[PDB]
Amino acid sequence: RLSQASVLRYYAKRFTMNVGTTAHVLGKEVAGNPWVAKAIDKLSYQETYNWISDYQASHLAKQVAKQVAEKYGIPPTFQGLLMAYAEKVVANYILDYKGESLTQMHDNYLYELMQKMPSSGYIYVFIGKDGKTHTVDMSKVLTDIEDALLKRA
Amino acid sequence: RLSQASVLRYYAKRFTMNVGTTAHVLGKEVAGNPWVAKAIDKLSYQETYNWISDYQASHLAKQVAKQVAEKYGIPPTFQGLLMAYAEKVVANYILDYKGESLTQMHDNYLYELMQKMPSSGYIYVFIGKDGKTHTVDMSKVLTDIEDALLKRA
Amino acid sequence: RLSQASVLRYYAKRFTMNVGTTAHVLGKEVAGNPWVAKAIDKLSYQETYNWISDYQASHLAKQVAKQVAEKYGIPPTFQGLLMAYAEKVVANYILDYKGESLTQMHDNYLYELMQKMPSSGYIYVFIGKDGKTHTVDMSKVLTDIEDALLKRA
Amino acid sequence: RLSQASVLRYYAKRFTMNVGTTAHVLGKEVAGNPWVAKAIDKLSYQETYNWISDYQASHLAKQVAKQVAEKYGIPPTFQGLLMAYAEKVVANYILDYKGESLTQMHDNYLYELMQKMPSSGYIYVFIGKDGKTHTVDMSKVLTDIEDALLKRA
Amino acid sequence: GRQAHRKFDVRNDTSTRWKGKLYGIFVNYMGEDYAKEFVEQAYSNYEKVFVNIYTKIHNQLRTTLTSSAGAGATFPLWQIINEAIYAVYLTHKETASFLYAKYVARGIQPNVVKKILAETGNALKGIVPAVAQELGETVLDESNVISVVDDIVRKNPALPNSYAGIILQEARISTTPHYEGTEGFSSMESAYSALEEIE
Amino acid sequence: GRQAHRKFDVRNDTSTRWKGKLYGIFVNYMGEDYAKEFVEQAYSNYEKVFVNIYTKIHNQLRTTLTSSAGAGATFPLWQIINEAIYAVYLTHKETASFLYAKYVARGIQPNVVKKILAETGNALKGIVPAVAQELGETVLDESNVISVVDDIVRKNPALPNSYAGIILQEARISTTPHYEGTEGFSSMESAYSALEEIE
Amino acid sequence: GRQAHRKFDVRNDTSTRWKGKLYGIFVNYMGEDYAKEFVEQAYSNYEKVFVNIYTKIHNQLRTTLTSSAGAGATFPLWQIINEAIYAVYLTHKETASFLYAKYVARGIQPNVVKKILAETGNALKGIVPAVAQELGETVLDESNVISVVDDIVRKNPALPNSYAGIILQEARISTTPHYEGTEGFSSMESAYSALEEIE
DNA sequence: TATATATATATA
DNA sequence: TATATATATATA
DNA sequence: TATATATATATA
DNA sequence: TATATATATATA
DNA sequence: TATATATATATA
DNA sequence: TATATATATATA
DNA sequence: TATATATATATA
DNA sequence: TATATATATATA
DNA sequence: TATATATATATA
DNA sequence: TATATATATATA
Repeated sequence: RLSQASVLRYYAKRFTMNVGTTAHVLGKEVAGNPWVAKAIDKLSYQETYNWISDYQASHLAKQVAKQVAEKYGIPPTFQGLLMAYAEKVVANYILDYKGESLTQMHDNYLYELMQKMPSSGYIYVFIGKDGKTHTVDMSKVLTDIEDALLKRA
Repeated sequence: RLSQASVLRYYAKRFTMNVGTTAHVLGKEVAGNPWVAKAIDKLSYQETYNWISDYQASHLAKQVAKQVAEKYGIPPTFQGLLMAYAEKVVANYILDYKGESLTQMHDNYLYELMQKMPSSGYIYVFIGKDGKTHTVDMSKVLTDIEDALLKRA
Repeated sequence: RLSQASVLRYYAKRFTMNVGTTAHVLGKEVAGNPWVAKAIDKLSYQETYNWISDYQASHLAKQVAKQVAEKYGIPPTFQGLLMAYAEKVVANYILDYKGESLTQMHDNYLYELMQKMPSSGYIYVFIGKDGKTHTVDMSKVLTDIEDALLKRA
Repeated sequence: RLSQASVLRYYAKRFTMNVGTTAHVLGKEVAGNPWVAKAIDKLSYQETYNWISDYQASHLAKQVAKQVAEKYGIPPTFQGLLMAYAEKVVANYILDYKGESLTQMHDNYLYELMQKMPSSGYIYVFIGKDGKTHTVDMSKVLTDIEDALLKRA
Repeated sequence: GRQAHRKFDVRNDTSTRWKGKLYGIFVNYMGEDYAKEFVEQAYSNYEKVFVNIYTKIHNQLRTTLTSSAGAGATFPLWQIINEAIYAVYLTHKETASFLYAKYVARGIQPNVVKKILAETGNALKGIVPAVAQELGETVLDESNVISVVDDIVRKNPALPNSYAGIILQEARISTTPHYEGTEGFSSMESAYSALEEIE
Repeated sequence: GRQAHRKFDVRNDTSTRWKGKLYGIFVNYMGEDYAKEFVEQAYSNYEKVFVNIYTKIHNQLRTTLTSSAGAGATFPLWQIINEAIYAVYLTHKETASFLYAKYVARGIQPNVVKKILAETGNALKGIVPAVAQELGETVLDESNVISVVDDIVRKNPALPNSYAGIILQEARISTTPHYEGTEGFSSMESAYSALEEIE
Repeated sequence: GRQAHRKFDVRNDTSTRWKGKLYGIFVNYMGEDYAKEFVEQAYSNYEKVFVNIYTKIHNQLRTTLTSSAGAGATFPLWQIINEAIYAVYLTHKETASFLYAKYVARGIQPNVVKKILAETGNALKGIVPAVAQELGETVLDESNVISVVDDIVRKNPALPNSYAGIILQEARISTTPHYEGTEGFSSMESAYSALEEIE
């Protein structure tokens, strides 16, 4: 997860590649002067601003995915593959609308989640903490995630 | 086939006959001095330049012949005799036009490809890889090769 | 087997015959100059490139032959004669298709592996490491090697 | 024994015979140029790599032979003839299995260690450092060396 | 959307990337000479352990995995071939029955797990010499894998984590593919490496 | 276009061209004395094998070939008279029926192949003594060649490649055309050679 | 495919090839004079040992081998005539029964092995004088070879490897085919050598 | 080095 | 054109 | 360097 | 095809 | 460099 | 296999 | 550093 | 798109 | 810095 | 997972 430290950690590591591109084969000579340090500092601050300022959509879709995933008792392993739709949909569909309809994309990624028996590959079986076995279908949980994201938006 | 090494291989073997003609009955005496080595080196480089720079027409005609030959399932043996027209035509006809018309040359080399029964000596029978027997006529495949070469040119 | 050193070993020994053909009866005189050493060096590098780059088919057929040979407990002596088909087939049949069918070639080399009693000369008897005697037929192991090579290709 | 210096000592002496085979009757002329020195250097390094990398089996069999030989108070002279089985067995039997069984080879080399009275030529008598005379049989010590090598492998 | 498609694999230059980045970090730490010397020995162990075992196993199992449960989400299953190497073999820490009972709960049906756990041993026995004699002369199959492989773990209790580590290959004998008579029959990459090296 | 018209044949000086070029190449290889001595023995085998068999067969078959399928493209057929010498005779590696079945696929109609394969044996029997007794006292013809010539190959299996090689002529007895009573009746070139040699 | 058909045999020029190549290698090693002198003595031993024994035996056994198990794969068997010379005769290291038991496992049926091991001794006794008296006045046959030939090896234990080597022929007496009264009756090659030498 | 059809760059 | 020096396009 | 079956790249 | 220059796949 | 038993990597 | 180029395991 | 599905900001 | 520089979401 | 069982936060 | 950077819980 990201918290506090993550922004600083992304900030720190831009310095090397930025001072590389400012002065290409002159590192030792150029980097000595304080001015270039000031400028390259000042530049490497705006890139993190663009990154963090323009990442909220993905984080909020990721946020919405979690509580819906938890309510079915989904184990940790599949939570990431469920996390897929969050930004597979809050990027291609709602912000810019690449030329596709929703249902065909729903079918497409379901063509990536299959079983391959030759079991219910669309309704997995899971074991809970109390030992109560219960099952969930991917189709309905996916329908819930897109319409929930649309209402949230 | 020629690739990379062929140019070097042609370059290497000019040295002996060139140092022979530079100094005729004085090989041991003359070749010792470095200067003559420099000059004969420098000369033997331009001959390969003339050869490779002025050979493209033949290679491209040879190129065009192959795919047309392959599409009829022609076996390897006759491919060379088909390769004949490639430069029999891209030399005498189109570059310089020696005083002949096309049809008579077409007849002439066909007077070199005959059968001699006393079979269809203009339509051979061939066995493919799958065992499917099929036949091709020389007249039409030749017509295809000249008009294809003309359009390519 | 070949590994690392083999390429260098083939490279080294081209130098003598190449400097021989570059300057025919002038070795001591010509080879002194550094330039000719540079050129003959540069030439002898491409020949190994052509050799190693264009040898993979044989090595992979040789690769496929081994595991099939081992699974029948074939002793070392006959492994080479089994190695025969590997490139007897990945050269004449699949790359260029000289004008033969498969079955007749299968019969031909079997006409080189016979017994000559006047025993099962197509089913030899072998003694394993544990003392368990078991037998293998050449016909089926050959059928396995060609269809395995074809699927591998 | 080999230690540190042995690898270098084997490396050094390949140079003469390698520069001989690279340029056959042209030593003084060719060896002057630095390039050939670079190449022949680079080649003579891989041969030692193959030698030392592929010699471990013999050294470990030699290792196992020693402690077993010492426990019977065998004097130095016969230790080499005992060293025989180490690689007489870790080469013909276990790595590649030439077509023999173990017992007959055991009999064969014992047909090389005999006495010839017309004494116990299979049970020699030895004098220790303290003056205590004791005897050992070759048959059992050989049985111990092969089964110990097999378990070690 | 659709910025790119990253791919992760061993790509003939991972060695130099790793060495360079960790040299850049440690050059301040110890000084130039020690830093330059250190990363070689640092990477040699990784090369000897990860590359020679896990890469080969994964490359062997890729085809059958895509055939068996091929999809976008082979992720939950990809860790099984990795787990079977460490916990069951080379440490004997966990019984095969325990792993089968555990990992079903995540939802993968038994047949694939049985096939994978058995198929791993067949390839692994050839690679690591120490496993072979302990396993003995047998052929693993899903019919009897759950019965047979756990027999050893029952007989021998939990081994220490040293055996998974550096003590693995040094004390055991074998032959490189160079020899002339073993199975082996060396791969071709040792030729392209030389061809590159010549210039 | 039309630079020249090269012709390829045995032209009474091939010996010296071959010897000189291969002496020029090997003079650096071994030293002058060994190089000068070596090429003589090197060329003697080629002279004994190629010249005494293949040249005579080709010179015999040229006329009937030009008569039968004379054209510019006798190339696909020229290799048959060369193939029949090695595979069928002198090694018994391939049955005549197999060759007939194989080589038709390239498109040459059967009658010419039958005529050539039979005509080759008639000339070959006179040249090589070892073939004669194995073939026996018979006359080959396209009517019965495919029936008769393959009989021997059926009876005797694939011979080793040594017999095609150097072991060919040394152990068998015959008479040079010099004698007085054999067929022979030596050619005239042995006179022009002397006339040249006298100066 | 079908690049060529290499043949390997002793071809009246192997001497000069060997001498020249090994002179080219050693000229840098020691200097010109020593290198020129050395290869003569180097090759004389090889000529005296390999040529005078193994070549004759192989040339004798070729015909019966092609008759007995003639095929492309006479390779597994070709080493028997070579092995019988060294291990059984001239060193007494291995009993004939042991060799028969060993080499059957490779799959060749007993009758051919019995015929070959017996036929080798008949030819070998004539060539090497030292073998004759030890073998005595007997005729070897597959009926009794396995009974008789191993008798000597039972009586006399494993001889050292010196006897296979240089000590072989020098101390024993015989007559060259030149004499007038022995079996001998010299071959004709000593005439072609002179005829070549005259020019 | 031969056995056939056309090539382009060099020695006379 | 004929003499022979080297390179490409398929099997002897 | 031999004794057998097929290889690919080079000298004629 | 035959002549001989070097490399791979098992034992003389 | 010899006097014996086995080695592995290289020149032919 | 035999020819000779270098390395290991005990005393001449 | 790998083994899979999607991310946004940067070097070419 | 493919090449590799850094950050997030679960186990090797 | 080693000899064993689990940790959480960082470099690749 | 394996590579090595630092902190906690008992004796070498």
